[PDB]
Amino acid sequence: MKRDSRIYFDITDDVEMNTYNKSKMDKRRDLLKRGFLTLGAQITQFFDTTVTIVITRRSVENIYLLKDTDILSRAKKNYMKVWSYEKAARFLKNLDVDLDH
Repeated sequence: MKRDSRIYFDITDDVEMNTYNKSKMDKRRDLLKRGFLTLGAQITQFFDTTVTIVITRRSVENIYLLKDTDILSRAKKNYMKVWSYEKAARFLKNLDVDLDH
C-alpha cells in the first residue's frame, strides 16, 4: 500500500541566470507548490528520509557526479522520485489541475 506524499523542493541550483530569471523560477516553484498542496501533498521544509519526492531545478541525469551528502544522491539511494519542474507541471496537468487559474 502507498504512503503519505511528502515533497521537498531542492533549493540548490546547478545553473546560472540573471535576477529576473531567478524570480521567474521562484514563481514557478511557488506556483507548483500551490498545485501540490491542493492535491493534498505535504510540502516539507527540510529534506530527510521521509520525503517521497524531490522536485529539483538541477540536472537529474548527472546525479552520479554529486557528493554522497547531496540530497539528490540521497534521494536516489532511497528510491525516492526526483522530478524537474517540467515533469512536475506535467504531473499536475495530467491530473486535471488548473495551473493558469
